[PDB]
Amino acid sequence: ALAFVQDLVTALLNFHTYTEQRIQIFPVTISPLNQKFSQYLHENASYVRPLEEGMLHLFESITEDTVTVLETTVKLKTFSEHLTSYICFLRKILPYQLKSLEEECESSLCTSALRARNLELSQDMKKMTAVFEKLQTYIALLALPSTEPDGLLRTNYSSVLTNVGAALHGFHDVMKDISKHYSQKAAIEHELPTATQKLITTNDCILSSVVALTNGAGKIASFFSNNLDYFIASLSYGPKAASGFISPLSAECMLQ
Amino acid sequence: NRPACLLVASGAAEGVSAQSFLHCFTMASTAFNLQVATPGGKAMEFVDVTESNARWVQDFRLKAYASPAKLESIDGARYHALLIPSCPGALTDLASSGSLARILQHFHSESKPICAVGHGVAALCCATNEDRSWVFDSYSLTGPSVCELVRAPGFARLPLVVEDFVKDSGACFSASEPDAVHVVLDRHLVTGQNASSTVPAVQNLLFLCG
Amino acid sequence: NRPACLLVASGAAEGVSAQSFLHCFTMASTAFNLQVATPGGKAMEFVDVTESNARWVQDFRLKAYASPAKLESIDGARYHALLIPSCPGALTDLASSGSLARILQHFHSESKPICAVGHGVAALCCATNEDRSWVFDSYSLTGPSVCELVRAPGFARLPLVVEDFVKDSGACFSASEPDAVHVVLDRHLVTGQNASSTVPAVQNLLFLCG
Amino acid sequence: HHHHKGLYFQQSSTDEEITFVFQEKEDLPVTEDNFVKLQVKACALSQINTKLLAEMKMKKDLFPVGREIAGIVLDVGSKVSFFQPDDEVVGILPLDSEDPGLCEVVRVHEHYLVH
Repeated sequence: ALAFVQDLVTALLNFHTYTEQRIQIFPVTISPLNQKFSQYLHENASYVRPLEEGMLHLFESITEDTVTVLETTVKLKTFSEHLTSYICFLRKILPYQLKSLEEECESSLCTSALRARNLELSQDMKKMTAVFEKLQTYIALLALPSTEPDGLLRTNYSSVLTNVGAALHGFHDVMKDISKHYSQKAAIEHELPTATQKLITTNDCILSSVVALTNGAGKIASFFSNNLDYFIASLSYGPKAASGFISPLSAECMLQ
Repeated sequence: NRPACLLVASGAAEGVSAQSFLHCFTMASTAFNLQVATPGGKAMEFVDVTESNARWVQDFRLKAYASPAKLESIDGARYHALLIPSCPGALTDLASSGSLARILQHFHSESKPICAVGHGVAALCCATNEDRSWVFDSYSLTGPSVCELVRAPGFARLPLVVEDFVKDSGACFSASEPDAVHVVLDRHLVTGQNASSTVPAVQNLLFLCG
Repeated sequence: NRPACLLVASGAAEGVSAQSFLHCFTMASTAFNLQVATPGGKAMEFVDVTESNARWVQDFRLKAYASPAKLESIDGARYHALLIPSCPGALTDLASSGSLARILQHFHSESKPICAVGHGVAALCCATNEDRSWVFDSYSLTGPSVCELVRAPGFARLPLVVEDFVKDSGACFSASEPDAVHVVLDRHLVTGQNASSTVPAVQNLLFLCG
Repeated sequence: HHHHKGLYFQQSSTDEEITFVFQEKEDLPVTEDNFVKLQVKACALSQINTKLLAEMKMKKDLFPVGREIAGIVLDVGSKVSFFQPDDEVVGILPLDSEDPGLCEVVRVHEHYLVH
């Protein structure tokens, strides 16, 4: 998982590619909006670097001589907020994308088909964000068993673990939907407007990087599917004995 | 003249939170003409009977206007408003009732006021078009998030339907902190997050129809 | 005796919307002791004057006080509620008034009903905690939006920040509708999206103190 | 000022040479996050298995005295779960206790106590 979490840097690379993509359409409120949008986009490296760093911390805590039924999740708690840090930015960029593409529609696009289809693409982008937020609200709630789970519904989140396996596996296809939709969107945008070398310069890296992310999401999906049963079995040692394992700040005393 | 309101509810096992129904029905009914409806007219089931409400639910059983009529014979144009109490059994019945899709889109086409609170909110998922494109895409509304669903028991695909429904809806960010009241009004639709959110929501609808 | 509510408004270059001020003021003030105030007591300038709001604008100028109260001399504790109408000028005066921050931490910690409408919602920028975390981090709300700002924009750093404030906290939420009535009531926090959204939001506050 | 008097074992010539008067504790707070402060009501005495301390090998010059305690819970650390202030508990101080049992207040790990 840590190795697959490293693949998110490719998303960061394409986000920077997306910044220069927007800069390219400046010669082609939007004039202040694009620079403001770009400045907000620069923040992503700061936002996403703790996510991978915290996942590394989770790997550090999962080391042996520790039971880690839910104990190592304390780093996951940091990781959850770190994932929140990613998605906050993604939510930060979500309305900003919608308007920007509309202004990109305001740019000369004589063909209606390109204009309508990129509106569909923005809607698809909205969909991938939505499944991504479902994951984040899930994982943040999954951090609550780590510390003070008042609800104590051990059985419920044993089942709950499956939902991201379904969500993530579908998310692989949803990312593929972005990829295929973007493939002709970038191709057509390359074809008709001028500055073809710049268009190829932005398009080749964004298209290949998104395909690499789809590969990364596929790895995450395959990974989660194989290890989903192991995690559900891992969380619950025995019937009514899962809650004793999840009892707050006793397990820390038990590690001591 | 004073306006009429359609109350759609689910008449399948553990079919209505009692406190929500009591508030929605009694305060609305003085300012609206309410008509309660369920698929097939099957007898109503109350969730969350209380010692404060035990006398009042026995009165409701005593009340003549306790029968649930069939929903698919309803003409929306007589009803100026639509009101949905928090009803846990909506998630099997009403979230799949094509007639509720027909009446919601009817309400949409004339932009007539809609009110859904808590569990009943999941019934608004049913309003599918021929394509996946929703009729209430641009609307902002609240709903039941993973929070209340996780805190309560949620096996046997009872909240799984709702989880999936949230994702399809866009610009509808379900509030966190389950126990806190939450009401959202965006262009003729008022939506309450939970059974606590029942009291202001229809009052907001009441303000809508004022 | 009738209870008290605080109405804070802009005196800045952007000013205040006349219709929002009208709607917030008139309905509340017959059911509330409403008191209008500005930072530095600076006299109001009415933006978005029309034929519809003009007669009340002259009624505002001709009524007995007509000079706003000092906002920095206000201790919120005698007031049951706090109300901010749509104020595009929120950034300089209201978003930087530490006294408004102190009244917000009072009201936040006392969990008393607070209602902010539209551009006035940006006025809550001043109310961070002792740490960078805002007092309404965990609360779910609406803000003016990027969608509202980009239309007739006048972009600068100042339009950027006002949407940015809701934008920074992911726990905080933003709902975007271009010109639509939008009201959010989440546990004593009421937020209206825009100038249209004013009438139910303050009614909700009215309901909160009802 | 306010002081709490605690007897301390001295480690010399491997056994049988314990002696010292009780030494002050000054301004002791309830620090740590699983250690609770007790108003000690009773302390039982036991022969110190000194040889076990020696092979156990902690390097103190003074060892805390008194381990069989009964008392009332004055206050708790933040991570304490089983215990509230004013509660009445009894327990064994650990052998490697930081604080002596011969003292009227004690900081002790919470899982050495029972109601």
